[PDB]
Amino acid sequence: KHYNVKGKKKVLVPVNAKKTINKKYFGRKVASKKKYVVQRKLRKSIEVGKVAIILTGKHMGKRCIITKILNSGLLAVVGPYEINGVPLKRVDSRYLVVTSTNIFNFENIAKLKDDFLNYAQDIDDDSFIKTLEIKKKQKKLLKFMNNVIDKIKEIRKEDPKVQKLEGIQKDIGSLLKPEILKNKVFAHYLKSKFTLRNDMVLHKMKF
Amino acid sequence: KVVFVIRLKGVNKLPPKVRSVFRLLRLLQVHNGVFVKVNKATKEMLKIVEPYVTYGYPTLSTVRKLLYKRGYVRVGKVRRYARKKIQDNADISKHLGKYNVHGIEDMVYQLYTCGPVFKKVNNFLWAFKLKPPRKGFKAKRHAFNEPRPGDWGNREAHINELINRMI
Amino acid sequence: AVKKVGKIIKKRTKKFTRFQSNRFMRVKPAWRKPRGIDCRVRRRYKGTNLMPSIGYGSNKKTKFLLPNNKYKYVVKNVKEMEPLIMNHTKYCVQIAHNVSSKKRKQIIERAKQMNVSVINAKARL
Amino acid sequence: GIALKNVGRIKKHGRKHLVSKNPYLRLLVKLYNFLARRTNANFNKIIAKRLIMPKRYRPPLSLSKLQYHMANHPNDIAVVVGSITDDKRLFSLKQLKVCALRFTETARKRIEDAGGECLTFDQLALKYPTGKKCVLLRGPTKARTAEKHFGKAPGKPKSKARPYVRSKGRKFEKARGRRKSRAYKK
RNA sequence: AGCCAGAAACCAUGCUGAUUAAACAAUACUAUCUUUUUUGUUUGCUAAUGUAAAAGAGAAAUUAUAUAUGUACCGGUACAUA
RNA sequence: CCAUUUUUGGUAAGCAGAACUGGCGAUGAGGGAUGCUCCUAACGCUUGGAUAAGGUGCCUAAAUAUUCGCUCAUGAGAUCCCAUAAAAGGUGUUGGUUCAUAUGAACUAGCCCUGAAAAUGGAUGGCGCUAAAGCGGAUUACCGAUACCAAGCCAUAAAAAGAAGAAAAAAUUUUUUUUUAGAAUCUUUUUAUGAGUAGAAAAUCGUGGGGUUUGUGUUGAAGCGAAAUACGUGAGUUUUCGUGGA
RNA sequence: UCGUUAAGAUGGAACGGAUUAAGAGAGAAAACAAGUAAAGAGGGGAAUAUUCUCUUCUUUAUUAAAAGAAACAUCAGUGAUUAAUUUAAUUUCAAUAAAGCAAUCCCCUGAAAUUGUUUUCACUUUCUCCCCGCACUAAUGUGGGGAAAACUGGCUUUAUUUCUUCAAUUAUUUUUUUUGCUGAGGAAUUUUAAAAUUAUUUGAAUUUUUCUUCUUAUAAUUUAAGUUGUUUCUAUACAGUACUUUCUUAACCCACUCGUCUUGAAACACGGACCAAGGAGUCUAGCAAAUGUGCAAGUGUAUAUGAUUCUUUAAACAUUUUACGCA
Repeated sequence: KHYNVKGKKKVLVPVNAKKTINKKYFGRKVASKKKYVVQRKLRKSIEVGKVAIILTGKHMGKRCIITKILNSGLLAVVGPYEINGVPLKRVDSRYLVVTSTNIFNFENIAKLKDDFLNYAQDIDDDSFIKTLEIKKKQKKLLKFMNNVIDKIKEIRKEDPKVQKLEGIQKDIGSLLKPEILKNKVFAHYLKSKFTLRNDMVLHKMKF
Repeated sequence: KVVFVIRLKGVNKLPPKVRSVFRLLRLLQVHNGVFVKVNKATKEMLKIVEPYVTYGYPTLSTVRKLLYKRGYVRVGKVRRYARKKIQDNADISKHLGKYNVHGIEDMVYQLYTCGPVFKKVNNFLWAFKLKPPRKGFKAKRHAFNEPRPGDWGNREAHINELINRMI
Repeated sequence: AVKKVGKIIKKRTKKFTRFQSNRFMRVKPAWRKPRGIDCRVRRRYKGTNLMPSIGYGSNKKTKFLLPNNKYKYVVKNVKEMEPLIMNHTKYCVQIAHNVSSKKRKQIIERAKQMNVSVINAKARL
Repeated sequence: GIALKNVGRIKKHGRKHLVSKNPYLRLLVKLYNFLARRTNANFNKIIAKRLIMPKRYRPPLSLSKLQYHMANHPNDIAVVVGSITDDKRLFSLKQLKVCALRFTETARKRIEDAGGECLTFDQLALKYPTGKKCVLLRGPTKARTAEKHFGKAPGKPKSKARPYVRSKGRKFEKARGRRKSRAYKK
């Protein structure tokens, strides 16, 4: 569904229900504005096959390749785990600096696009959620120190949704790795992190 | 036939005849603009205030656009005015219903052509209090027919350019 | 600056200090405008010393409200609870300073039973 | 900075509220304010204003003046926003139906005896809320004692007014400035 | 434009001060004491913390600059290079 | 009392006296280095915007901007009020113009110079500046007020307008939880407005006593000192801890 | 005012305002956790002093949640940016490759001969050639004298516009790239109604259409009809170094002795060493207007008498089982 005023054709998603605010005399009510929210409308440069720099992540400055635009309007990304160590991670649009280079214009890679697409199509936003019970399970450890950190990591790994994601991460990496690895300069470019210290005028989309 | 006259001078230190003419003109705030019907008495009134007001001929696109963005109307009673932004025809269809120029386009038409009912519509409209005039203003002193900069006095068609900046 | 908290804006930090009381020991610290006299500081010579006026006043909705979101009501006897109780949501108890400990304990306990916050109940032990 | 006279304020003059503490009169101005606002009748609006008006400046009406005024009215319902006073100077036979702010006891007794009606303002509101087929009356100001005292100088020429004078005695204010023989006259 | 000589004037020289520079150098002898590594600095006291600047804190001609620098010859000449 | 213009007396005067208007006084924010009066502009409390006067080498916020001229000064010159400089010169340079025979006259006005001396050390506000940061233009950009626009909030003014009913959430159709207004100088709502001495008004606040009411007291009052995630625009109120003993 | 201790500070003043900071202190009442099970303390109500049962505090652990702050997205209001765009208007062009026309000649622009046009000759290039100077130059040249041409340029054409172009400025318009700031409010008989837009349905239209228009009927939604959402975090706390907030120096910006009479006070005008307490528009008389209040052609019980008036009662009450003031 959409509203099409002035040719703009917005594209609408049903939004979740509102929090309630006091009425002038009796009780409280929901506000009625935008029960259909316009879609995310991401940067027009962005595409699935393109490799991008992770801006705020733990492994920030890594060059990681886009996977699925999720139904949350966030995106999934992987900087191939088996070679570069970067997981199949959820990330948001402004926190990822997309480069001009595209993976599926390399000759080997382009024949495995459908397999990548089917693995990608299966994943969604709900797979990545923290979950109150698991969140509590880590928290209840507070009441030596290194051991508890190890236990929390063990608990996250155990989770079936996390395990299912790691399976897909492994399968995508297994699918792409040999063909990427033979292309040594590209493999090195993937392994290599971002360059800028003082080298040139910052943040060009010539990159 | 019409002239848009914009005041462009403070309220301190006014000459007394000029002060009187300003009251009649209705430019009580220092960045007021208002439409005036050109006749002989109006021209002489404009002459008395001349170094303290800019003025010129307001083109039809400008007049509509200014009215759209800055249209307020007096919605109260005679000498108990209430200042309301014009966001529907129903308010002005009340006031100008007898005169049959009810609804904003008809008012715009009367402003454009110097129509059969000008005074009443003008009188019902608020005097438009305008923004400072963006890039390329300068030179508060004197008037525009000095070769040196300064928009004050008659600037004819070029009023629109100034209005576009201060919209 | 100013102190926003939720929909409660309080617009005045730094309560005013009477002019020249910094220099002279005799002049009382609590604010007085030099309204009764010519004084060349009511004449608004910039940066000399700021002075108050009505404009800083609280908004109509929040007018006397506490950050508790509840109006303060001062209590010196137990029976004064009884009309107050049906509005316990919008009002908070203050127990008066001058309350003898047996009575104070009784009032505190009763007020807690009546289910309204008492802001000085954690005092006079 | 705007150039408006009186800083753009509309400043109303005269009474802004009724300043009496009388419970009945406070109740009555509540009533007549309600009746004026809802009906939008001019009669009610006058009553509300006259009720708010200063008690001293509210007049007595003479019974002779009331009858003299009502003569061409075959409808009997007189309304008076003041006090109705009796007459001791004529027979005063013909009755009326009169609503007034206050009745002298003698006047009330005569009006009731004659077959008239002495009507409360609450009764008037109840029966005649629109004021139709009625007669609103005012007692006269008629140069009261202060009015006699004031009015652009008694000592100026070509003026008629009372100064301070204690003129019960004999040798009181009659000479220089009030006399054509001694200097000049007003 | 380019120059020159030329005064009891002017600045040094000379001479006085220089905790007027909250200035400084060299020499002589000396205070359990000095040096390297590790952990810490989350009763008046007796374990103990500070940075007006980190984040690639990277960078060796030289007179000029209405022409220079090398190199080869004898400040000069020749040949290169910016 | 001050300014412009008109103006009388007096050599003149920041002198005496006016006229018309506007200011200052009683009123300020920004500029004029600085400054009672010049310029811009008049002020509730705040946020954002865009400008004014005015600037944009550094002090000091914005251009070592652009564009065409002119200018070298052994005391250059630098913005109204504003804090000096004239007659008179100059074979210094720059434009003109009139004349005469690619040269000789004569004028002219721009700059610059001589004319141009004074008391603590001394002043374009200072440093500095001459391919200006000088003087005369023009071209843009930027910075630049509490004024102006947009928004919020406060109070005042005016205007509208008024004298009886179910909303949501938590649970697991049925239970629970939150809210559920009618004070006519009151409540809802809108729009406009906000300088201030002398001076007038209103709304408050606090102190001593009295009548009245319903409370506080020795498991500690008043008072006092230190304070308080405290309340009120404010005067102040309230409270905590410590003292204190009616 | 001064002592002790502690903390900070300290380059010819001092303190202050505006604004953050870092320290040092205080606090949990908004500044998280309803309920359930276990066992301690209370209170009630019903039933006929004690059986039943309803309730609130302490304690153990055990599931919720809500609240604010972040972050991005999405709107509406407001800006700033950098690309644009429509059909007109007004002595725009520039090339493209085939043709012509004249040779200082033409596009032009000069110079000449009552109140008209028109007619005359002046004016381009050259990396062409020659002659003299013969290297004389600022110069891969050069000064002077002549010739040459149409390469060069100009015009007339004929086609051509993505080879290269298609101006500028107005006029009416239509967008777009990044992005800054803002969110009052809360709609029990108007947050409703219409508009808009979408998917349908019916009739028209006209530039004829994938944002073409109206109205016929139907549903929804938002551009209508003033911010919402999602995910984080505080935090799985009980006050901690975090959070709140006082005090404290800092540093940036501003800030001249208050009161005073005064045209004009920071003044080389005057009063003020410091602190405490006391310390100044009142009361009576007579007059006035205003407003309240009672009565009214009257009004005011004056002096005074009376009483089961006789803690209060020194006023309160009454006016004989038709004085006086003012009107």
